[PDB]
Amino acid sequence: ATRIQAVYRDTGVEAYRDNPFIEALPPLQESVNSAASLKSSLQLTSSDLQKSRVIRAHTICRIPDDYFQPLGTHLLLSERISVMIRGGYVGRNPKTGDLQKHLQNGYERVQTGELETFRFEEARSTAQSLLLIGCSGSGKTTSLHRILATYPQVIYHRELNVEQVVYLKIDCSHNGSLKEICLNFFRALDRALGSNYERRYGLKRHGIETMLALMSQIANAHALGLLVIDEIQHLSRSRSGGSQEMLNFFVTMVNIIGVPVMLIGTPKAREIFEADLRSARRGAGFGAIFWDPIQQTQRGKPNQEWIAFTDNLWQLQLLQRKDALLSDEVRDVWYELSQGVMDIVVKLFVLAQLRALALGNERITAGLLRQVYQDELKPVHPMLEALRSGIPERIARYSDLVVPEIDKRLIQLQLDIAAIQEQTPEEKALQELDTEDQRHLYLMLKEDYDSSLLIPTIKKAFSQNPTMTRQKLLPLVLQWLME
Amino acid sequence: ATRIQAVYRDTGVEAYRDNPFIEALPPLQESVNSAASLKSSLQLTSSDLQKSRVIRAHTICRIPDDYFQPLGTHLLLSERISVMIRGGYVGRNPKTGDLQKHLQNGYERVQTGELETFRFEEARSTAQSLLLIGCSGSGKTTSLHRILATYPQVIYHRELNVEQVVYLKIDCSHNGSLKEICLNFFRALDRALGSNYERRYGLKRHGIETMLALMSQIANAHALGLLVIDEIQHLSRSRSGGSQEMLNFFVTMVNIIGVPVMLIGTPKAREIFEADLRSARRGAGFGAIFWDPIQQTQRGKPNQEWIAFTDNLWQLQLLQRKDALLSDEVRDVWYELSQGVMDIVVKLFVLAQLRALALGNERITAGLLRQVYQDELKPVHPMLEALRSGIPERIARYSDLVVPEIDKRLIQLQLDIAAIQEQTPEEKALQELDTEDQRHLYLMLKEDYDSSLLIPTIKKAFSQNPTMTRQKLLPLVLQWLME
Amino acid sequence: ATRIQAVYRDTGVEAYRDNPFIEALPPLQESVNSAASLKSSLQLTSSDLQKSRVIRAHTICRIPDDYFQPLGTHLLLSERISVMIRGGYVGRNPKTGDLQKHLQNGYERVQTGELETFRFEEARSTAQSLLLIGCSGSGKTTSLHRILATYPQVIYHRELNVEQVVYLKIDCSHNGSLKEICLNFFRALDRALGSNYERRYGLKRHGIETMLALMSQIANAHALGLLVIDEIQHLSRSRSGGSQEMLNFFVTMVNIIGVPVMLIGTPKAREIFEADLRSARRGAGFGAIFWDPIQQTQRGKPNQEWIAFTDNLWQLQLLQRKDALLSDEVRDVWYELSQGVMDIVVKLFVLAQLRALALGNERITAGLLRQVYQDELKPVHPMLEALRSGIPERIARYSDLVVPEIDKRLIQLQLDIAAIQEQTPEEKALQELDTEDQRHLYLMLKEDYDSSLLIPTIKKAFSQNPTMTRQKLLPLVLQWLME
Amino acid sequence: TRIQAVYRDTGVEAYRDNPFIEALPPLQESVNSAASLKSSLQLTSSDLQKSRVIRAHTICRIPDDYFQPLGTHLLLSERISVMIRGGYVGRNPKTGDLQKHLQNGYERVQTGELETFRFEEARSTAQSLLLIGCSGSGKTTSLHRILATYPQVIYHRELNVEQVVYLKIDCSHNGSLKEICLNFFRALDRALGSNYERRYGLKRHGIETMLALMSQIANAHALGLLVIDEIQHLSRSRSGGSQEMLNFFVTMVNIIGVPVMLIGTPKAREIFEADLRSARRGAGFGAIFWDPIQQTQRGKPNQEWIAFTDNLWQLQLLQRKDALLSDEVRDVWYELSQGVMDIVVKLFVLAQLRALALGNERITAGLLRQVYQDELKPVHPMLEALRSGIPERIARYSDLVVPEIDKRLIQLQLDIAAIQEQTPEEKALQELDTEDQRHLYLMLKEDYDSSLLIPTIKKAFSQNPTMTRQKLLPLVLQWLME
Ligand SMILES: Nc1ncnc2c1ncn2[C@@H]1O[C@H](COP(=O)(O)OP(=O)(O)O)[C@@H](O)[C@H]1O
Ligand SMILES: Nc1ncnc2c1ncn2[C@@H]1O[C@H](COP(=O)(O)OP(=O)(O)O)[C@@H](O)[C@H]1O
Ligand SMILES: Nc1ncnc2c1ncn2[C@@H]1O[C@H](COP(=O)(O)OP(=O)(O)O)[C@@H](O)[C@H]1O
Ligand SMILES: Nc1ncnc2c1ncn2[C@@H]1O[C@H](COP(=O)(O)OP(=O)(O)O)[C@@H](O)[C@H]1O
Ligand SMILES: [Mg+2]
Ligand SMILES: [Mg+2]
Ligand SMILES: [Mg+2]
Ligand SMILES: [Mg+2]
Repeated sequence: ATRIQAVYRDTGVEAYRDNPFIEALPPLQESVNSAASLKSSLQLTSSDLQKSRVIRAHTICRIPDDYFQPLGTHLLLSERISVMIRGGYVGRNPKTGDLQKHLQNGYERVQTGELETFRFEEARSTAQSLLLIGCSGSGKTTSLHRILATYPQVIYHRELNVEQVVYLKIDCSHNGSLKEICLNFFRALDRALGSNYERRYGLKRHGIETMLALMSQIANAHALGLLVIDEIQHLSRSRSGGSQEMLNFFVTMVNIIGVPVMLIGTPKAREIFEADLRSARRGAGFGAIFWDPIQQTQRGKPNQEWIAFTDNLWQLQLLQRKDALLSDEVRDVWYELSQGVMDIVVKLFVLAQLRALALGNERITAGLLRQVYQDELKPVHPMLEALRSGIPERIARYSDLVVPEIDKRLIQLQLDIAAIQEQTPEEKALQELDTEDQRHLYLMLKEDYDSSLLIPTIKKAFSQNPTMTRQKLLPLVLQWLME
Repeated sequence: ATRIQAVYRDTGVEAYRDNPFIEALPPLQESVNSAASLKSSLQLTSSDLQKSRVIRAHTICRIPDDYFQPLGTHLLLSERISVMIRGGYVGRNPKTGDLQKHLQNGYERVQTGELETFRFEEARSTAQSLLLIGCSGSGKTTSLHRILATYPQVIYHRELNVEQVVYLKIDCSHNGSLKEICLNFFRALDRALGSNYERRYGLKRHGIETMLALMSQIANAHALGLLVIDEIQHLSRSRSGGSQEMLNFFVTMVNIIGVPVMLIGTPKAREIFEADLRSARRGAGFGAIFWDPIQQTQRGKPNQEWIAFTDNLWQLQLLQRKDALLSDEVRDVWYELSQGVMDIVVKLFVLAQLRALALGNERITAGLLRQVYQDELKPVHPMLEALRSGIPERIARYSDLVVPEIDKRLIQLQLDIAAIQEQTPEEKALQELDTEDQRHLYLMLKEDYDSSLLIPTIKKAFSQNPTMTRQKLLPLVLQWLME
Repeated sequence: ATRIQAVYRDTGVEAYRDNPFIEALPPLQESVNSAASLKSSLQLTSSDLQKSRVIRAHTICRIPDDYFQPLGTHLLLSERISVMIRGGYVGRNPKTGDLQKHLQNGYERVQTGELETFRFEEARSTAQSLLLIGCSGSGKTTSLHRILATYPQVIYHRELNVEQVVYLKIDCSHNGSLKEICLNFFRALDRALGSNYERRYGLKRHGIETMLALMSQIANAHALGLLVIDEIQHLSRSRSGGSQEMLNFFVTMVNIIGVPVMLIGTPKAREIFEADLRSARRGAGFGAIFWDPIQQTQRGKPNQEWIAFTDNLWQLQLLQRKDALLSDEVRDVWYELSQGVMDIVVKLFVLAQLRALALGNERITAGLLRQVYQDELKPVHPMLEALRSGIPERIARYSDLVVPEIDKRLIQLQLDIAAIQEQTPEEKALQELDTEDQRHLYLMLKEDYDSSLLIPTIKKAFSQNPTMTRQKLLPLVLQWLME
Repeated sequence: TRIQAVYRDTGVEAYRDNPFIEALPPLQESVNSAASLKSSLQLTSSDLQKSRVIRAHTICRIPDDYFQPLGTHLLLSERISVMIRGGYVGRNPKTGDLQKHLQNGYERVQTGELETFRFEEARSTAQSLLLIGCSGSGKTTSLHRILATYPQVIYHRELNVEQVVYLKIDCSHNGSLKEICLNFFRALDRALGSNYERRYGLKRHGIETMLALMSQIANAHALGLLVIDEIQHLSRSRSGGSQEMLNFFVTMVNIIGVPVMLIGTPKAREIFEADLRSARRGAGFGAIFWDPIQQTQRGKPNQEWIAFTDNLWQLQLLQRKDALLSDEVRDVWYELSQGVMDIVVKLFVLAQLRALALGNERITAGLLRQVYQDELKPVHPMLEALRSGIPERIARYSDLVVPEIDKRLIQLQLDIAAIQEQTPEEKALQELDTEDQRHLYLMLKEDYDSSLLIPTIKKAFSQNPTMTRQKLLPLVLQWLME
């Protein structure tokens, strides 16, 4: 964001009494009511129903990028992230103007023997950590770019010159080499503040240890609040080095830097972080958070969350004919097919809608859902089979599965509907004619007479009189044409 | 591109309310079917092919330069242009204060208590920089130079003192460097405005980083709508820093200016952006639409696009003894020799027609098309056969291949056609005929009967009316000759 | 941040005619009476002698910051500021055109018969730059902040859409660098106008030359009159660079911006510009106005400015036992203890009364001046010894010291002067009298006649005739006193 | 000055198809060549009745904006025009496809048809002009205004050449020969927009490497001239002597074209007065010597001196302005100044600047003598050297210049402005002679309106000669009553 100037509020918690950093943040919110703040959806009216199908295709393909329904887990995630972001500023207070005289007076008093004991310097260290482990397509990056986004970004302080970089989010590289996770940090920080940390610290040839030590020198001047490392699966066990080297790099990174680093990954990456007790102890600073796909029934009774989700997204459909009441057969087959993962349901919506408005029909049917499932979900069937089987031993084997290049498929469907339109009514007059002899006659007789009687008279002459040659058609055609 | 005084009206959507520069744009409601209104096609007359081979040659020569068939994909591109020009400027409203003022006011509201939770979402609306990628010769330049032509370049405002440059078309010159793109951006802006800036800006003391800021100042000053950086394929990657640094230049350029920008390139130039767009990030920007050649069959059915295009080009040829219909074998050879790209299609059709006129046999078939392809279209053979091969790696190898100086070859062959002096029977038919009016009688009554028994009987029996209509003269020829 | 609408007033000078930036400025014709309109002083009443000691001390505390004496140097500085500001605008006339069009037209004419001769010079007016050099404490800042406050800061034109920023001021800080001045430019511009230039064009990654170009074009987008840089001494000689690099940067800054730029410097800062000041060329500019301390000995006669200043300041005293007429010795001694630096003139005068209010008798004597000099003038002892020595090198090298933290000393003196329990005969004589006005007769008559029987006589007279003023009573009060 | 090129033909046969010469201002005859240099101040009649500070400010700008072209500026303008327009004929881009012509000549010369041919490669040397004259005679203000008729830069559309018509270089107060090659780049990247200083003028390069780098740049841009000014300011011990400073301006024959110009004092011509080498190359196009104006060249006084004196007289800003110049004042100028340009205008400016301070408001010969003896003290020996007429003394004292007279003008302006404070009511204090009167007034001013304090105290001291301070007060109050 931009340099939002600080406006101070007094948090009721005693431990945050004097910090400008904690008091410049948005106020504490109730965790029960904080879930409703994330909700967002598109706006629909009755006027847009009767519109060209290209604009409708655009406004229904924008659904997955602008629809977000808060779930049960969002409240816990928001609470944990708030505690992490506001609990790492206690030992990093800036206002210590009266420290020298206090410490010197205590030193004199304990030196003369008047005082029994005194504590000169204590500042607290070690950085908390948390991991958010879940399967791909479960909304770990859609729901964490909103909970983390209700906060501001870089905040300037008028009295000091420190700018409080509230958060920073980096993604791991495909090759996963550790020299690029320590190098994406500089670019992600440059794109926020607007500096040249890359040229000064990255292009220069420093070792991994030196480049890791320089990170804590620019993560201390600008009071970083959080550092989230995403797509840890790509870095996990790629061409980066040994597993011991990876684990020790993460341990040393958590130790050196003073900010609450968070890790996100697929359950395949759980095994490396449970390698030794040191890494498990450091990573599980606030326990662990695991994300489970939605079940159709909570405990025997049907899931209220499932009904609410596939009603609040059901009512977002844009079709000529749409029934408000959703049948239970569609719901049952939908839980059978999509298995509850959040990424596949919205893709099923958009794909089925595009195919329906391209094939002419204006209703979505369970048969259409099955057809789309067999048509354009081929790469994800191993993952969905693992989910539906209920055997978790090899779920992590296929948990990395993503639909490849689905966006280009969406663009191809949009191109197909745009190029197919609804019909070609201007060429229906030519479509009435079925013989090439009649086509020839119309072609030569196009300029002679108006097109109003070119089709009907020729068609009647060719139909009422069954067979003849091409040459003898024209005199009878003109004889009919005069009257 | 002249000076039009701004006139205001009401928009279809309230989201663009009261913005002066958006309102001054041409209205959106009247363009119900812009594809039909953009269909430019030269129409031949009944008797323009009158003993004048020069006129026919000029008419055929004008076809590659003055033929435009709008497909259904151009409707999608027009919709994207409209969305990008009308939805990416809502932030820069001169009536309101600024985005920063709104963000700070919302922060004050949420800190005080009036507003519950402000969403610091870095409000930028769409602001997506489309990446238009297609094979060379597909018609991208000729499509964006005509769809972006119903918009006046400079709409004027009298209330303020700002000139609105609605669109600016930048063409990257051959063997270009990374500085001359900014230089000719300035040149095009001066040409479209009339105020020089290169004298005080285009000085070699400044570096490329300074030119970017000087560009950003002018861009924010005039509130320009779109920027199109065309022909990235023609630049030189040797003089510049390289592919890795030009990507940095591009991302800095799109990020700093803040206006929507579109890039036009070849699949070979995709290699520059492969490192960025292939990364899984919906927030990374650089959205793309792929220009694919139209195919004969998709899912086993013949596409009507090829049929319509071939028919439309078929009715616009001038040949004395042409065949009215296009054979299935002829279309099969067309697809086997062109494979979908359109630039080779029009040049091949024109060259085949003129060669058939020149060599004395006028009927385009597999043999004549094969001869003209083996005689003139040999330099373009590699890529045409490569697209039939269909290997994606092979296409980008020779994607840049364009036939050299084909306009010079066109003028040379036009000069060469004048070398013929032999007389064809239609010359005798049109020379032994006296008057201007009766000339089309031979043209439209040649198929049924031969001229030797045609002309005497009809010239004797035309004496029913001294001023007979050429339109009304059909029946006598057929009815009085079979007797 | 003043926001005044412009109104156009005609100017009598021929060269100034028809220019809409110079007519909105305050009229030149009023300069005759505006030359000496800056006089200001505190007002003292005879009733302020009988008021309480602490509030008298508070009144004396405000002597330095509300007393101003116009000298001969302020006249010259005001004339030069007026000329520079109003003559740097003649070139930039937005109603007829710029320089380049005129030069091109003149060259076109001289290439033909018309306009036999032309002068290819520039109406640059030397781009006036003033290097105001003087010893610290001479009173430069608090005169440039009083002769530049008469002009409205932001004159806004409504026919056009530009804000005529008549003057903009840049200040310096401790241990400054070259880039800090450039950022302070945008800081001051945002403080004045209220725009947001700093956040979107004051990024940390920009170099000096890019920042210089950005400054040059932004200061021309808004009509700017003057760029004043104050306290160039505080720039650091180590972190920014050597003497040559600062000189080169300042020369580049003056040359590229275009508007007149004024510089405020100390004799040590003159060492930076020794090279260009020695170059006897006035085309570039860098004319120097030399501040000097107030020198009594002028052409073998005390400077009438010194006598006027010292008498005006001496009438501003509040003492119960004050001496009426200044003696030659008492003024002379604090002349050699003042050295003409006027900063340590008003400081000594305001400290003398505050110390004498507690040291004993209430009279400004030479001894208390001497003890103040030996006690609280320690930092500027070598300042003044260099000044009395008269060696140019010693006075040049020994400058910049400013007697830090006078405020704490003054307030401590007020707290200490509060706690005096003893009442002098002057103060205890008050309680015997009753009305506050009637002590005026006592003050007029205490020194010349014995007061012990005088004050009963005052009671007698006022009690005998209550309802008459002091002036009516005075002759009869005297005749009762003596006769 | 990036002026685009417009070509006009010229009457000379040698400038037929030359872009560089035809893109220049047209040839101007001898008559109107001097009228374009003239400049004078306006000084309308409304300026006479003004404030003294603004009038002194206007007076302190007469030398800056007053130029009277004499009879010796026309010759210099003509020679500069010939020098600029004659050094381009060998550098013109008017060359067709010479390869075919040269090959044809080569094939024809060896078969006996043509006896001889000419395969030309290089032509012409650098013309040098040695303009030397006494310091203070005006060799720079009479050169800037002559060069100000030509545009500095010209841009050609068909080609890609920026014809930098001239370039002026200044020498430092104590500089070697290595500080003349840095000034070239530092002035060329200012005349144009470039960065030659940080690219070519490094520290590693020697004198010869930079002197050879200058030629490539002076031929990339068709540099029409190069003026080196104040050779006198070079130090003869930091450079090498009079044989490494004489050889350095002779080795500037290797610079292609660019007809250089050298300006110096008759004591800096001792560098070139060691041989004919720079008496031939340096005097390759003449050697013009400035001569101060002589009052009587013939029996009749010359027109130059009287015209200059009159046209300087008409710019007086004085309330009591003398209508006509008198003969005695003119003779005083000629005796005191001896014809030096920098001294006549300086005497006039300082005289009418002191007239304001002393309040006389008239220019007198005694005032001229006073200001000459007061201010122009260091440049006396030059004046007696000129008066005696011995060339040795004149050459010995030809670097004498007034040191830092701008500062002296600043204190003069300050002194004029310091007088301006005059207040009528303080004439009471002037009337307030007796200290007892001051004591009485300071006490009694607040009691009664200050209007009648003056007459009351004046009457009190007039009627009674002496009395104690105490008894004066009842009588003063009695007078205030009546
Ligand atoms: N609660 C939700 N409601 C609606 N859509 C969701 C929800 N959670 C996730 N999605 C959708 O899932 C899609 C992909 O999420 P993604 O970023 O791939 O998560 P992850 O990276 O953890 O797999 C997003 O486009 C988003 O629209
Ligand atoms: N809609 C269209 N109808 C017919 N021909 C077209 C159409 N669009 C493009 N073309 C053909 O494409 C050719 C120009 O292609 P061009 O725009 O240069 O491709 P690129 O932008 O890849 O270089 C023209 O000769 C034209 O005949
Ligand atoms: N002409 C003046 N009239 C009245 N006070 C002055 C004058 N010049 C200086 N002063 C006093 O000197 C004090 C310090 O001046 P300062 O701003 O430090 O000057 P500088 O910045 O040139 O050192 C101010 O408090 C001011 O009251
Ligand atoms: N022909 C002239 N007419 C009027 N003033 C002149 C003339 N020549 C010189 N001056 C005055 O002499 C002053 C200094 O001359 P300058 O050329 O600097 O001396 P030098 O030739 O020694 O460098 C200039 O300010 C100018 O006003
Ligand atoms: Mg993810
Ligand atoms: Mg193109
Ligand atoms: Mg100051
Ligand atoms: Mg000189």
